[PDB]
Formats: sequence, C-alpha cells, structure tokens
Amino acid sequence: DLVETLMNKAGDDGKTLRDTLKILTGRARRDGADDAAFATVMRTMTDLAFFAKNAY
Amino acid sequence: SKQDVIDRLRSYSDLGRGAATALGTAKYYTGELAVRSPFTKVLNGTTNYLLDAGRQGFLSDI
Repeated sequence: DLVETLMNKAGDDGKTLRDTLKILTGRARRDGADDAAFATVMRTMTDLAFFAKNAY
Repeated sequence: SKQDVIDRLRSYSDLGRGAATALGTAKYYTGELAVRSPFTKVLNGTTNYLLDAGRQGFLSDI
C-alpha cells in the first residue's frame, strides 16, 4: 500500500519501486525460461574454460 | 602467531604486481602452495628452514 500512498500525490507531471517489488516477490513472467537458461551458459562458457578444463 | 595473518600478508604481495578479475572470483582461494614453484610442492618440509634463514638475512640489511 506504500506504492498507492505515494502515487496518490503523483497527479502532477513531475518525475520502479513497483518493478522491484514484483521481481522480489516472485511474480515476474517466466514464459520461455529455458532459452535464458541456455543463454547463460553460452555467455559464460569462456570463464569456465579458463579456471577448469575437464568440465569444458 | 596466527595462520590467517600470514595468509593475508602473503596474498597482498601477489596483488601488488598483477592479477585479473577472474583470479579474484572462481576458485583461487587464500590457500596457496601450488602457485609457488614446484620446489615447494615436491619437498615442502625442507623449504621452510631455508626461507626462515633468508628472511632474517635481509631484515638486517634493511
């Protein structure tokens, strides 16, 4: 309710708490997470190749 | 009179010359005997006497 309490004064066109709370609670969309799971390994493969050999 | 102090003091000098970000992460760890020369790995007990002689040698010159 702090979010709406703050937004009640946001009528004026002045100047992410919502997104932070959403990602922290565990409510972000998780459709197609397998692609991200493989992208992680694809991006960090080189460091693994650096500090270990058999796993590579 | 402790082991952790010796480990940190021997670790600082390595970072005084050169290392990378990947060295800080991953395994590395403050436990360090393989980074030394093979002479320490193969015959470890014998090396401490020579090292402790040399240290006392250089302190007086300083």
